[PDB]
Amino acid sequence: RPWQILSQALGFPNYDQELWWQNTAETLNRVLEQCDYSVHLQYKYLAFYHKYILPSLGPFRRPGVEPEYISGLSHGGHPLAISVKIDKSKTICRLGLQAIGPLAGTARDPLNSFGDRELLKNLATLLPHVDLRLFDHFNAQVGLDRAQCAVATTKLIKESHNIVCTSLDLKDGEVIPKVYFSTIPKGLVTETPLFDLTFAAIEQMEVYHKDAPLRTALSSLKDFLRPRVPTDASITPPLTGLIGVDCIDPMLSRLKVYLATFRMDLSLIRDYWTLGGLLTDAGTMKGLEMVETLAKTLLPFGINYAMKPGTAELAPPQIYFPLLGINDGFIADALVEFFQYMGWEDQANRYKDELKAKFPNVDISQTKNVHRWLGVAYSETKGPSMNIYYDVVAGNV
Amino acid sequence: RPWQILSQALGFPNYDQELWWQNTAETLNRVLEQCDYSVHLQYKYLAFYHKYILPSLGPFRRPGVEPEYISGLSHGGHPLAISVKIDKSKTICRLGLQAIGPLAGTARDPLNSFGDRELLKNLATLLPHVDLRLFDHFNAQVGLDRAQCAVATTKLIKESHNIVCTSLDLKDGEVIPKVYFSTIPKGLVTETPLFDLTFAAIEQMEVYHKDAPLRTALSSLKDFLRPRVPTDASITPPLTGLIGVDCIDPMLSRLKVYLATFRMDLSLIRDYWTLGGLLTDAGTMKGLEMVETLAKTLLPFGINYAMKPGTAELAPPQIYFPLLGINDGFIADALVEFFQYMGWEDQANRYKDELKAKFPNVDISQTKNVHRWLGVAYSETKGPSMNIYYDVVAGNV
Amino acid sequence: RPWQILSQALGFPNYDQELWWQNTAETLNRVLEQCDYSVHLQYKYLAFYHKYILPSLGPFRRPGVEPEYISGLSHGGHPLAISVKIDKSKTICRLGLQAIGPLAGTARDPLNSFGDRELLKNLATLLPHVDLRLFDHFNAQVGLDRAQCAVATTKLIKESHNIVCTSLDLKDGEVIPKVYFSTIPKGLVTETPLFDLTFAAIEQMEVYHKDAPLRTALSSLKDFLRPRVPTDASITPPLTGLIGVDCIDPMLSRLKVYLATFRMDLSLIRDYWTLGGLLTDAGTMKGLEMVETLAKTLRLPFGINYAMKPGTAELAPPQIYFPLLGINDGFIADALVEFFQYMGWEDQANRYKDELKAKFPNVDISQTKNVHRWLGVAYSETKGPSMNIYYDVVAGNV
Amino acid sequence: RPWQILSQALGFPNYDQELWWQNTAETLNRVLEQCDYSVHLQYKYLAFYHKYILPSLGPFRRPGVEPEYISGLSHGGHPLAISVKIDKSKTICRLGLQAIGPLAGTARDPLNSFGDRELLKNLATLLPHVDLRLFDHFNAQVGLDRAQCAVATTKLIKESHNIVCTSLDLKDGEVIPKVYFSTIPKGLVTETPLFDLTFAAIEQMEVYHKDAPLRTALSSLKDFLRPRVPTDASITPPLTGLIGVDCIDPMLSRLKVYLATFRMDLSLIRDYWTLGGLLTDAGTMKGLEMVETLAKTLRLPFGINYAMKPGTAELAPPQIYFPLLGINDGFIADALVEFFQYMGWEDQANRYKDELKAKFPNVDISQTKNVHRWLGVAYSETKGPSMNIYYDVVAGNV
Ligand SMILES: COC(=O)[C@]1(Cc2ccc(O)cc2)OC(=O)C(O)=C1c1ccc(O)cc1
Ligand SMILES: COC(=O)[C@]1(Cc2ccc(O)cc2)OC(=O)C(O)=C1c1ccc(O)cc1
Ligand SMILES: CC(C)=CCC/C(C)=C/CSP(=O)(O)OP(=O)(O)O
Ligand SMILES: CC(C)=CCC/C(C)=C/CSP(=O)(O)OP(=O)(O)O
Ligand SMILES: CC(C)=CCC/C(C)=C/CSP(=O)(O)OP(=O)(O)O
Ligand SMILES: CC(C)=CCC/C(C)=C/CSP(=O)(O)OP(=O)(O)O
Repeated sequence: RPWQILSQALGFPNYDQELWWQNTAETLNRVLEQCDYSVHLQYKYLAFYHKYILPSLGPFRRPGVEPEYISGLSHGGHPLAISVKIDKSKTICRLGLQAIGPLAGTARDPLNSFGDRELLKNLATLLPHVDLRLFDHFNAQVGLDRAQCAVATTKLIKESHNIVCTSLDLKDGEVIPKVYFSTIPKGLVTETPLFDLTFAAIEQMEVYHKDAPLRTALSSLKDFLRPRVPTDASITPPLTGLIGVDCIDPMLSRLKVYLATFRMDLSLIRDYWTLGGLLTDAGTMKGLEMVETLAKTLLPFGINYAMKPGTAELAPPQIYFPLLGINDGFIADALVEFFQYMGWEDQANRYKDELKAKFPNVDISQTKNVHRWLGVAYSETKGPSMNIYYDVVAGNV
Repeated sequence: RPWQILSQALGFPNYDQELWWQNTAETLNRVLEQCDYSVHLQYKYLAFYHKYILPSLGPFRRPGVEPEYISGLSHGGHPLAISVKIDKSKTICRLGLQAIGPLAGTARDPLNSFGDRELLKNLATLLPHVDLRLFDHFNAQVGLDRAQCAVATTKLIKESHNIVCTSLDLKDGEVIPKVYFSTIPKGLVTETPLFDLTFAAIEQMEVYHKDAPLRTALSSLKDFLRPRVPTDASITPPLTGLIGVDCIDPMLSRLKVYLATFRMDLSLIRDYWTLGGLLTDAGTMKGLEMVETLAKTLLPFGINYAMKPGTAELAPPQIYFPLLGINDGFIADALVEFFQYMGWEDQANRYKDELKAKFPNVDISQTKNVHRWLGVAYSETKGPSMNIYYDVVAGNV
Repeated sequence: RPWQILSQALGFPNYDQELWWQNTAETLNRVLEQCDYSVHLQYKYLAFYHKYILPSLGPFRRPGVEPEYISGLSHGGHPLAISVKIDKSKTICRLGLQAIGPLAGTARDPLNSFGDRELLKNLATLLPHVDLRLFDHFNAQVGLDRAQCAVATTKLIKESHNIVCTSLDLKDGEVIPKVYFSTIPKGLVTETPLFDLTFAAIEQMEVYHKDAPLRTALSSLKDFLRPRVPTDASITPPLTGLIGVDCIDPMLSRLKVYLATFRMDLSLIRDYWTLGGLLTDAGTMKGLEMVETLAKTLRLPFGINYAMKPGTAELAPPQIYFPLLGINDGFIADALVEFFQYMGWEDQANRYKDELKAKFPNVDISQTKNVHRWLGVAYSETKGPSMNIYYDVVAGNV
Repeated sequence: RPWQILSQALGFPNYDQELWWQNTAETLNRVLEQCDYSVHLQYKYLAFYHKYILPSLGPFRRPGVEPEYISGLSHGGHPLAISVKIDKSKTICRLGLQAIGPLAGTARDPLNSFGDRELLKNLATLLPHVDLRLFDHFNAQVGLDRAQCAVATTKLIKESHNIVCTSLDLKDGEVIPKVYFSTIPKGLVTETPLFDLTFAAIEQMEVYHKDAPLRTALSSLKDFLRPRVPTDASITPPLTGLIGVDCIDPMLSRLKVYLATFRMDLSLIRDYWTLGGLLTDAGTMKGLEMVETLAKTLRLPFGINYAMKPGTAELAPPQIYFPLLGINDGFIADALVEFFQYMGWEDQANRYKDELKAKFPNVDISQTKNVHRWLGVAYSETKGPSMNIYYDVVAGNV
């Protein structure tokens, strides 16, 4: 009901917003039920979704209507994904989007440079613990003027006309925002190595100057990345495509460096997970078993090197496997095997039924688009985790 | 929580809307709890309140800030009241307002002629059973152009610069809108008897031409009213001040004619309740006992003659007693006596505690503003009812 | 330049408004120059267009993007027309549109029942002389609820999913709004003779009760129309399709009853122009010559508009509207020139064609058959003769 | 007339915008006429003002209505100023404001942290040459979170509850945005020398890393400033209060470091103008004469603005700003005239006073002490000499 009561109570300012609801709210409400969120938080997150996210989602692509802006975040072209973060004992719901501006994909705003900032400006008046300083920093570092954006669109596919995209964790009672920034556009227009802009942009952060542990960690990473990535201006995998940050106090925020690569295998998994033998402790290795097992039980691959200040030691990345094009029925079973392997019996026994329940307009045995990415993680304190990124819209036709 | 979760989830577009919430949402949420509305309807009605009513409420009058528009609906000047309709076994929650336009009280819109229509235009896209035909009819009949509105403001007190105000019943799962239209402005500017415009406006309704029962009832009423009210253009009590309609299919809607009067006593109660001996059956009389008892157990008085099509027989009115200036503690006790008298023991045992619970920022023993009006009613099928109109804001300082 | 300064100063809230301006504003500006509107009035009217009309125009239909709402006001489906009203000595510019609501053509608003009322509500705060009472009246008499609107859409072509459209006279420093209301939807849904509801709705106007001259004129018109139009619920020509009003003081507003009809010839022109021999004065007959001459000098219905002002019991000849959808605009240009000479309007004759080319320079008139859309003709006792020409701006800009 | 046509065409979304226009637009229009801006540019700039600036101005403070947010940019508390920049031969018009957000001065937005960024975001869709990278940079370096903003408000007068304000050059057909960022809030909250953060924030600019000339110029400036300003967290004169930038390509933008100071005299003028004997060329010294003469010809701080462009290692004399709040505007008019004669600007001298009266006709200049608010003076090698005069429009309209 909560999605229905809110539709009933709030209606819709235009038809596209209505279409968004009708293809994402039921699933979202479902996901929240399945994660054992309370009714009050179901309303909280859905009300929020309605007010702030619907308008940010732009037009709804569909037969007959072709937006000027087209997103990479999904197969149909829609700037939305819902993911979950699965733990031993709990599941968290997360939203991913690009906030579409009303002139995006036109001369006036080729790369959708404004809307994500506008969304967050609103979340800053809404939420008390939201912080725009890291955003503003990287936006300054990797943003482009109109003429530059225009150039960038002549050398990029329609799907990748973008500098920034946004995430929202529905964590505890809260909305935690995260933004990821693309270096590729600037790299292309300035003809600058991606490595160079990535670390130039990072080295100029306020946090960086005042936190020697971080500064150290970065060096470890630079030294490991330098040989593995291009030292010229090519877009040759593996590359430093994305920079990610949490929209909170800079000192407390994780700084994420992401690699994009098409070639993945056992040696490379190892190379990435351990940073070229740099990591060899028990945990690093227990986590390495995880990931190899997952790969055996089975768009670029993605390696995410996350870094928190007041900490000089790097840690294993999170590794992200593309699933686009692979049957969702098989994946459902795969993930169940792997959940059993991890000793997550509850998660194994419910995954597939619940998956069906998230996306009832579809038969997963015949779809290859709904599971889009999956990432895996190992932590010392928190231990293991899996993030699964779904294409809500694909799962709602 | 529901008022808090929605504040948390939705925030506020400007400060005035925030102030409205902080002085009306808690009370509203409370009232709904007390009427045994379900959580899903608590959210429904509160979400709706947030989206559509907050913006319509205009500025929030307060020390330091004096809106150009000032409402008659409340003591502080705020265009809002919450009322309840108390039955034998149940209670319904109702909202009353004027929808403030962004230029209201200025040259461009002296009488706030537009905002109520704009609100309802939105409720028409929201709700499927909302109907604007009766509105448009009476708005056409009693509305005024800019120059006329300007004139009307030079001959009316600041509190009465208005043609229309709106009501919303939170009934079952629904929002049922009602509008009341003021004849006084047109009467003043056109120097036309109020009686004449009131019935001229009524006689030109589509329903009227096609429904001989109604046409008959109206005649009974006209004949009864004609001697009791002014036949010239004065504003002399009793007068035909307000015309009211339900915003549904014209055939199904109750047409309400309201009298305003300052002189009330036992004979006049009788005169009004029975329409000058016209009504003498058992029910009319059982209802007459009710009302005399209520008056004994204790702004103009108000008499509301309601009329439905496909029905030629008039019925007793609903009579409305002003409470402004009378201690709310006394009234609380009064209403309890009268609830006991009616054999509504449950309602008697809870009124005062619940009243305190609606308005905890206040001590009712010392306030004379919170209970504002009270109306009483008798029906054949539905039987007896009491509507109590509160000044939420007054009850929230 | 004025259209370009305003584009420079205001930009656009979204792309559709940009497209609308890009296919629309140059022409509008040009038309104003050609009509000898001052620079300050050019800005006035273009600024107004930007703020108030662009947002009302909805999406801009175009390859790849198919709005949910499709308008009958133009060939491409765009809810916009620019017309002009030509006199002996002066020309004035007018705009015609439907104001598109954001849910128009969907379950929530099938017949676009709200947007025009919103636009006018905004003109009511803008302009001091705008009056919504007649609009509200006919919107009450002829408007439909959601469920009704839905029924109506299952019996009407996409192009006619509409109750009302709006017009705006750009007349001597001001914007005069007019609205036209369609009787068809309510006819279909209620299964009621169009005649009966047209006149029921008119017979309940406040004006009508307090103005016996009008009450009379109306009777004349009915007496003439009754035999000529269906007495049943059919939608058969000639029919009372549109009721029109000026959005000003009711006592000062013209009430307009429109007929649609496909069959037109010389006996019929005469019949409509004179109201069945009822009119025989010199002016009537000079007007008849005017009109007949126009028909001789030359798919959508013909339109007859019977206008009536209050405090007047005597009917007057209608204005007759000729459809030009499908006929070469190169010919029409030449046709209109002959007729301008014939009327003794040498200046208008010597300019028409060149100035037409100049309104619509992305197009060859010689090749197009959709730019000139209508043309109406009028005789008045005082003002004299008048030609209104309705263009399809968008059609003239692709 | 242009201000009146636009009011006629656009009306107003709410009353505050109306009031803003009614106390504001006549003057602006007049200033443009006096500066010989063409009619089309008058419309351009006034149309732009209507659409983009009015809504940004927030409520209009006035008897009975007390906004939650109170601005330091004017005497009445209104966040608006019109300035003018006077040359030998031409004058240009500029606007200064804070863009007021709808929760500004409340828990949710104590320091008005968002509205200027929103305004610029809208200018970025409007104008092609607007660039937000420097803005974003300093907003990152010098901006504060909600809790921080709250702390800052408990140590600052209502009038200074602000991080940023905005300016707009109406220069040869375009709108050039500039923003100024206040270092004080972050100083107070972090308890950090203003000097240290001013230069930390500057030392992290992208430009700075890739431009050794700038890196150098900056060093010169620091070397001069270091001894002259506090080395502790105090807010004591002279202080590095404002960092300014032009919202264009970083490589092309002037970085401006402002000093505030209450003590000014002839040794100090010299000291600031030359940077402690560091500058001794002919131009420097002719500028010094210019300035000294101005001080001789004559409560808010004095302002020194050190501007620096990239690809330039050599500093240049600042522009010095004299507060005029409290001093009769009748005198100032006469004062400015002397000085115009002294500069050899006869035309500017012969017009100033009359044209001033003409900007502000609801007022007697003779009687007012708040309309002229600041005046800054400048010497350039190429452009030459320059006077910027900052007016309080609202103060000149009540
Ligand atoms: C005779 O033509 C018309 O009245 C209309 C509407 C109109 C009216 C006035 C005006 O200045 C511009 C357009 O002009 C059109 O292009 C067009 O399609 C009109 C119209 C209106 C209603 C209708 O049933 C058919 C056409
Ligand atoms: C020297 O004066 C100024 O820069 C300001 C801001 C300003 C800047 C440019 C412009 O065209 C108009 C106003 O003009 C004012 O009226 C005013 O109050 C300004 C200002 C800015 C910041 C500050 O700390 C004090 C004043
Ligand atoms: C570069 C490629 C191909 C994929 C990266 C995918 C991506 C942006 C993952 C973010 S996971 P994230 O939302 O950040 O989850 P947590 O940090 O909380 O573990
Ligand atoms: C004219 C005076 C003084 C008071 C009238 C008060 C008023 C507008 C009452 C409406 S009661 P109402 O909301 O209409 O309740 P029901 O018809 O459902 O019984
Ligand atoms: C029903 C058909 C086919 C045509 C009617 C066309 C119509 C609504 C024309 C507008 S009449 P109008 O613009 O109002 O012209 P004027 O009376 O101002 O001279
Ligand atoms: C800190 C104090 C007291 C004054 C500084 C005043 C200030 C911000 C003036 C604007 S400088 P600006 O408008 O940018 O003038 P130009 O450099 O364009 O000649």
